[PDB]
Amino acid sequence: EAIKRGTVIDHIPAQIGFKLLSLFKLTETDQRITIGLNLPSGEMGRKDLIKIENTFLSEDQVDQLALYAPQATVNRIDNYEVVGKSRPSLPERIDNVLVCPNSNCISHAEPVSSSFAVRKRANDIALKCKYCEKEFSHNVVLAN
Amino acid sequence: EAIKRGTVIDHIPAQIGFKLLSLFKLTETDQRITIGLNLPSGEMGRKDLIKIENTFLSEDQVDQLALYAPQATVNRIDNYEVVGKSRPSLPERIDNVLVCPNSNCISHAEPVSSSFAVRKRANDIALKCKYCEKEFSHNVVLAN
Amino acid sequence: ANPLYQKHIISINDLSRDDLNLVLATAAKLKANPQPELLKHKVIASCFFEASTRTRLSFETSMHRLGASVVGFSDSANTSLGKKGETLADTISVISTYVDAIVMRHPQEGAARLATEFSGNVPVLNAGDGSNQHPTQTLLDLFTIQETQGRLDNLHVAMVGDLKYGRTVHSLTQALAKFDGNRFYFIAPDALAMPQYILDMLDEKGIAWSLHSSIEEVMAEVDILYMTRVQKERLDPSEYANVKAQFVLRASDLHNAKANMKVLHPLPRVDEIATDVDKTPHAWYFQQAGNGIFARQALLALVLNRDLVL
Amino acid sequence: ANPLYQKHIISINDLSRDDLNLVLATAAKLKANPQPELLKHKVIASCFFEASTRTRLSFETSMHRLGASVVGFSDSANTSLGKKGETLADTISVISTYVDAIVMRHPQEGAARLATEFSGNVPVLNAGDGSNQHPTQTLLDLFTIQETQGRLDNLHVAMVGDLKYGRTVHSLTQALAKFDGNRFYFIAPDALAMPQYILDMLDEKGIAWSLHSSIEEVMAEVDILYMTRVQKERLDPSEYANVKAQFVLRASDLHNAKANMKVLHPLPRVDEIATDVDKTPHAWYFQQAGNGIFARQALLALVLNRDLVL
Amino acid sequence: ANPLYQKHIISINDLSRDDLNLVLATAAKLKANPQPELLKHKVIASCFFEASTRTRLSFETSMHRLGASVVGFSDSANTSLGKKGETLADTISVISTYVDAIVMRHPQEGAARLATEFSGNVPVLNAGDGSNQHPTQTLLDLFTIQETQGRLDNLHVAMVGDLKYGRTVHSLTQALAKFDGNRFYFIAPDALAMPQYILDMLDEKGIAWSLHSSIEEVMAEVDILYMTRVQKERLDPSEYANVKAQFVLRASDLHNAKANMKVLHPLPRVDEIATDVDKTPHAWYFQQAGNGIFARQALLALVLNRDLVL
Amino acid sequence: ANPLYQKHIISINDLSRDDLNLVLATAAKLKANPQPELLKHKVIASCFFEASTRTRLSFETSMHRLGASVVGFSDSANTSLGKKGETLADTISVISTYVDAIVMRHPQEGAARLATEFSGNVPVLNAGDGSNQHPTQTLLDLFTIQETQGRLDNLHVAMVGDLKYGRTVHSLTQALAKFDGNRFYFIAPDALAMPQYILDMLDEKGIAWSLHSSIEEVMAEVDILYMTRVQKERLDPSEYANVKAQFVLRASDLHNAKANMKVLHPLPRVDEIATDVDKTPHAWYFQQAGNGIFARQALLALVLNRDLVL
Ligand SMILES: Nc1ccn([C@@H]2O[C@H](COP(=O)(O)OP(=O)(O)OP(=O)(O)O)[C@@H](O)[C@H]2O)c(=O)n1
Ligand SMILES: Nc1ccn([C@@H]2O[C@H](COP(=O)(O)OP(=O)(O)OP(=O)(O)O)[C@@H](O)[C@H]2O)c(=O)n1
Ligand code: NA
Ligand SMILES: [Zn+2]
Ligand SMILES: [Zn+2]
Repeated sequence: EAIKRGTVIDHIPAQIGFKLLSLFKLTETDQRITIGLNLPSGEMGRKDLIKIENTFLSEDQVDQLALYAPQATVNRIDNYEVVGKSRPSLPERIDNVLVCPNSNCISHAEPVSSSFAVRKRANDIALKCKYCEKEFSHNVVLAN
Repeated sequence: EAIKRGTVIDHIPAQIGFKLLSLFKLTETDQRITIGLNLPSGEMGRKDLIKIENTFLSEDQVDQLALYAPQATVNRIDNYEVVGKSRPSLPERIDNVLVCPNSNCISHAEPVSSSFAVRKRANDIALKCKYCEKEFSHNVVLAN
Repeated sequence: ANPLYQKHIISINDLSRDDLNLVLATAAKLKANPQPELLKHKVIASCFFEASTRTRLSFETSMHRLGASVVGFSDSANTSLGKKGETLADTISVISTYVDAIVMRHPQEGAARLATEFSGNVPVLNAGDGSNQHPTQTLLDLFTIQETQGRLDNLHVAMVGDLKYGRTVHSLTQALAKFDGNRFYFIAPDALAMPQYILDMLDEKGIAWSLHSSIEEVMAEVDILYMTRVQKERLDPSEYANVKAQFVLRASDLHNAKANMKVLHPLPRVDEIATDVDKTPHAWYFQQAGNGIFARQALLALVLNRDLVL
Repeated sequence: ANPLYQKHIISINDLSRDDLNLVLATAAKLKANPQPELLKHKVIASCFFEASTRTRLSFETSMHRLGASVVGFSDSANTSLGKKGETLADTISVISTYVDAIVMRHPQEGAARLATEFSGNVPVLNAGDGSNQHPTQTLLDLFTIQETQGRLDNLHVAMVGDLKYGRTVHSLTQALAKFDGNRFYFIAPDALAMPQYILDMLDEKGIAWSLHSSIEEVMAEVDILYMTRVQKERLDPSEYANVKAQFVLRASDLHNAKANMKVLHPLPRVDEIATDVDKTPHAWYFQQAGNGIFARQALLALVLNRDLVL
Repeated sequence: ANPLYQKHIISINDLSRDDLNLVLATAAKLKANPQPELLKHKVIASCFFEASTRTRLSFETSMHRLGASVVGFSDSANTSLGKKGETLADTISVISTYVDAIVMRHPQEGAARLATEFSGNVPVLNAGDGSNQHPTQTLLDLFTIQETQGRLDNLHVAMVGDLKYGRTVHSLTQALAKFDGNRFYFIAPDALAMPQYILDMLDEKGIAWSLHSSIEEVMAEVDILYMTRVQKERLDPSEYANVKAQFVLRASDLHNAKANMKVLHPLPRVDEIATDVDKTPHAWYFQQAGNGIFARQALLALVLNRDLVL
Repeated sequence: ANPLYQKHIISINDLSRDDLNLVLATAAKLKANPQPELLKHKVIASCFFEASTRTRLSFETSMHRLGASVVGFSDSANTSLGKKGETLADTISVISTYVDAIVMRHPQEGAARLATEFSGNVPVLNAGDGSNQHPTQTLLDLFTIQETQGRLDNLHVAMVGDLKYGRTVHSLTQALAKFDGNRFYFIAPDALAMPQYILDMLDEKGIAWSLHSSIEEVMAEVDILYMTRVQKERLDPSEYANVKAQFVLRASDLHNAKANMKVLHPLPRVDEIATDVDKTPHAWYFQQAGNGIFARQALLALVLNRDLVL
């Protein structure tokens, strides 16, 4: 059913919805959440869908979806009306979620949150570790 | 909103629906999945609910829910109707998902799957590691 | 074949009363009439990842007393696991393609059980795994107790020392708790008392046990005074000193002991048994160690030799 | 006598194609029909000056499988060379007066060859010498490849990992380059490419070889996927991470592999071969290790037993 | 001629209520108004025979803040470990002819006291001696408690962790017991309970104390939650795991703490204090360590200057 | 309020052309006219978790030349190595409550940056962090280049050795790339070539660079011949030997060098710079290290004093 007021992430590629629920621990709320995985669609055949009642994401919390759901669509839906939709744009920093490939990086053994600088390079995205200063292709950082 | 054929796990205590999806990799299929978190139950206030079309569970797969969702109810649905329904029975063993609390246990550093023998007793379940043979309270094993 | 043929020997918990009797009966026959070539053409691995003098030496001597060859090591320092961090699994996966049986002692609990899942059809014998099992130690202990007392039931047995962490006493208690009428006396510092899970196990079976703060307090009725070393390092230097005298044995303490009572100790000892006890007729810890040969020998014969042949 | 009787086994370079065939043919016969007493009354030295689990254990097991005795050590720490700085020469000069053959692994290139000049008429077998040779490793590899593919010519062979420093891959390439029609695929990080001197050797013989940046890129036509461990420590932590995924193998990568293709690895492995490959029908690295027995056994029989006797 | 002039700072037992107050009062004055040239021309030995991060670094830093110089060592690579003997006695007898005061940490109980009998008139300050005393740690804990609570009387103080072996919890209890109406809450594993002699001492003085299962139990009424680590080594890896949860603090547990409640820990910590506590207003362990500077400065001034005109 | 006041000195990437010049300018003034009481009353931590001769000794010496005190360590025998955990985070959180600034060298990349998030307002200066940064080494190299060449623009700079892994050559190239018209000459073994990202960085800025076989090739046109060692460990003992001759400098090679050409080396060296070069007017490595004193003094003054009135 269509939610009242809250946010709804639409057009998530298949197998990314759950990943999103995990990486950003979005299910750690007392709010009614409805999730649809492997639902039929047109612009991508099959997609995932997340609905979180009475919750909203800053335009930065949305950009953080870029590396996982670049062609996704966030909706602000309020009072049963699609208030303001928004597309995920590449942020300039991604924290907490990523893991540094450099095994000798201090981030691994210490109680610190991970953090990378984002930079688009055509074909891939370069991620530079705040501690490291080493830069890796998002294909290496994500593809673990 | 009532799948043709599949399984429905009802009466999942709050904050357990995600765990179940995680620990048992329920979202790792092409089959359409429907999820409900913090939904109104009627008395228990809210409870999680999971639906998995074209997918059914053995009584052992269901028994594996005992520790997390004891009061849960697994519903077998074929041709829109809830043919059979069962409740999780305490399992004989629990493999893969639990982690042995003994840091000196060989299971940690080596490439083997966890495994504990289940024995109900004085107000709680005791889990015995297949390896170090140390027995712990389901509370301490589940605690991490 | 015999009930232990090709079976793994990992936990005292997996050995039935009949299994223990079978090993002892076999250990008695071989002790009486040797079989120097019983295991000729067999090559056994002796893999110790932790120090040992009696368990490794007796086991290897047993292999030879039976005609089998040996390959192995005393420490993991010069092995791939050790230098290029190879997994224990791969180590076994590989060694199991070489030998007919694997005897191993490892610092981590579960090690021997783990080997089992990677040794294919090659028997593994636990020579000690962390603070979990040490079955062959219990087998020689049982043999020793039965040889000197003539039976394994209706015995008065006292165990002294580090009862909280001692795996040999935990194992021996379980083993003896498979026979009938045995009553236990646990003498240990408050900080090192026999664990509750053992005490419950004894209750479910309606086995009588009691605690005592001194050896001298039970001397008069014990048939077996099983001594272990009070792991001093497990206590505060001064804490130990205050309760020490209650957990050490000397010749004078044996004044009112029963004629048939024997003092056992899995060894090594340190302080707990004074040397003036050595020449008393009660001292049986070295005979006990010597009994490791038979038993360790019986165990190997049962596991590697198909049909019985007592 | 047979062509290898009393010969030293030092470099793959000194073994003709007939010699390799001879060892494999012998390794096959012994594997089929054992000769437990073939080397009875022989005492062989097992001298390892560097860590080893498979090469030393299999070799010693081989000696016993043939009836021979063993003396030796796993490290030089407790030897005169080690404590009072004795020369390797004197060490051999002396040990050669004791045994009938010497198996040695040493950290320095040339060691085994050096032993040769001081062992009198005592055969020395190179169990590994620095970054130079490791012939017995190649012999078991060849046996393994022929056993699973049925031949040693006209094969498609891929080798992955530290090709620049790996002595086993350098040796295997030379060995296979003695047979005909073999074509190689070298998959290694740019920093760890197969050395030029090997590439030239392959050219002079008009042998086809090509470079590839990923395993998945050649999967479809290889008969042998020879994996070695990417010596990570030989690369910058981050350098490695970027090219890593191209040199590691997992079960999913075997989707389009040939039915007869086998994955080999001299071991130990670390990361390069995920454990989910273990139970696939392609996994042959443990069978490979097990084949060390036969071969190491065939080698000893040919060197120590006069006339043939296959 | 202040009370602590040229006095040894060895045991908390040697310090009176007045003594403690005199030190804390001075620590407050020096904090508010430093005297960087106070100990100019003075040279102080910093001898640590055991590891340390905060005790040595703060003491030495305290010496500099007062303008004094420093000589010493972090371990033994001197005449004591190198050239045998060189008893601690002779080591002190010699060093005391060089420096104006000796700060020492040693693994044996009684070391600092011993130094006292060979140091002539050179004051020695005990920075830790085995499982006995650690007076400067107590002085900084008190200053930290008095600073955040504005008093050392009528306090609700809970102590968590290894109360059996912790020398600092013993010393702090002793210390606070020199003040009135304080109430203690001991929360520890059964195997590491606050020792009975401490409890007698409290009874003897009519001071209230009680044993509790978890922190959650006493939370709502503590002014000072004194945490210490429970080294797993002092327990069975299994045993530990079963009671861990009730001796480790995390942010949420502070949900019902008094506004004034401050969490203290002598450090270092492992996991008994989750990092999510660091951000709470209750976290006061780093401030506590920062106070070591003032408590220790105060001590050096009182001991080295007969009349502090501040 | 100078640009670098209370600022962290972590990465060369965090330093601007102005920043670099400000530091070098101050280094010149302080060299000509010392200010020995400038940092009086300040106490600075010197924490080295990795070996060092020049970086630690000069930094600490620089602190004294400015009148500041020092506390720290040369390795771990503190709470971090001794009593486990004691994370680097908690180590800094504590030390930062003692000192006015932290100088640290650590084996992991990112360590210094991490210290920054737990040091409060205490400035941390990176004396080397794994294979990442080493900013004070670059600052002294620049001061040394600007001093002998009178500029940092339009220079012919050749870098020799391990350009692939050397963190100091990477940092210096980055640094000089913040100036105009400089021309680089990279001379290295194929296996240790200057990394591609450095080359992209140069292209992106329109800076000229080229690869050369030997020093002899570019000699006649370099203003600064920056040498570094080529650790043989990063190559095959054999491989090395074949290209050695073209990466090692000897007196004669300087036969056609410009009068102004200065030979630099961050040190230590092994053989890449023959001792017969020491006597030439071109040898400037010891002077370079001597400048660490002024560059580092400058840094401490700029960071610890808001307004240097010099
Ligand atoms: N009261 C509402 C209103 C809208 N939605 C959901 O929010 C999204 C709104 O999409 P819509 O406005 O209908 O535009 P579409 O035609 O679906 O195209 P697009 O995916 O670009 O939005 C859909 O997931 C819709 O189901 C909802 O859950 N509850
Ligand atoms: N085609 C169907 C059929 C049933 N259900 C779900 O099956 C569960 C149980 O439905 P049912 O047994 O028919 O009624 P209940 O009263 O919910 O049974 P119980 O009280 O045992 O939960 C509910 O979540 C219902 O939505 C579904 O999602 N799709
Ligand atoms: Na033999
Ligand atoms: Zn990093
Ligand atoms: Zn376990």
